[PDB]
Amino acid sequence: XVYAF
Amino acid sequence: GHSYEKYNNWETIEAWTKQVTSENPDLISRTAIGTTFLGNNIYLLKVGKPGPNKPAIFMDCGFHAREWISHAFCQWFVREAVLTYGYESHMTEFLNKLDFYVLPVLNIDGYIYTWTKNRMWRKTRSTNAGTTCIGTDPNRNFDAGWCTTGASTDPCDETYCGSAAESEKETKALADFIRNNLSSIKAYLTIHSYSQMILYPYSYDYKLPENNAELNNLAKAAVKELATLYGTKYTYGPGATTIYPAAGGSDDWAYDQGIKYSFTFELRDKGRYGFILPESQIQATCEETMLAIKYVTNYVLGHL
Ligand SMILES: [Zn+2]
Repeated sequence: XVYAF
Repeated sequence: GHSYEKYNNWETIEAWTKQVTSENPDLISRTAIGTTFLGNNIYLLKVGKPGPNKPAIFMDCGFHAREWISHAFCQWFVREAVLTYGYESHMTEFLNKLDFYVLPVLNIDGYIYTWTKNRMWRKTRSTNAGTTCIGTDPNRNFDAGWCTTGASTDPCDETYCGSAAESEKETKALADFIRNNLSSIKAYLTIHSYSQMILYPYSYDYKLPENNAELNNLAKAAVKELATLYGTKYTYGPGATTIYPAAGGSDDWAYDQGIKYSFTFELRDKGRYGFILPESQIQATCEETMLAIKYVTNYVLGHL
């Protein structure tokens, strides 16, 4: 959920 | 009031944990495993027909505050357990033979914050020495290749790994509970969004787990069952090569403790709505997710 992966 | 078809705030979820336990004392008991930085109770629901010396499957949701469909699913799973027990044979067998430890919201402080201030908050809400920047990424805070890759040493980043492994009360509480129940917990399942994936170790390094073949076939089977409902397509594999390197994750840590079946689930969608998944999709998302969860549970059950 890391932006933007 | 509470709805399984809507996103509920913390006050509502907390009251829910008490109510659903109270309504189903035969199937559910509640404790807390610790408190958060802001003193909220990290509830844990033990779902199952009580019995001596039962194996367990552990599931948490809400590591990351903004991933609301995560929190929703743990709530959905518990409703389904109590609804279908005695009426659907697999769930009846499941609750009869093992316990589910369901931790509906790990990162309560952050979750409250997405409701009150910042919908895109991810981290905890703990303070940091030397800066005004707030919070640690709880999924970079576990003692597994801690802060070596895929994380930041900067408190102002959303992948901040913390001042030390288990520096966060919430992650320490979760780690403490799993060690204190290691001999009964047979599977660890942590629910996130989004990306539609079922991942397993490792994330902190490119190395593969010794039962790599086993975990890949199980996730593969699980992804297949999940699709049977609506054709939703999930990918799968080792965290590091499947989505990206990320040290300090709870799934890797749990596995290195000896829990052989460890998975991170990234739910819907694939970016159209991202973290702000419309409430109309809650039901279908949870239903298909139930199938993957139940398939893994069955598998664990026949491999004790
Ligand atoms: Zn996440």
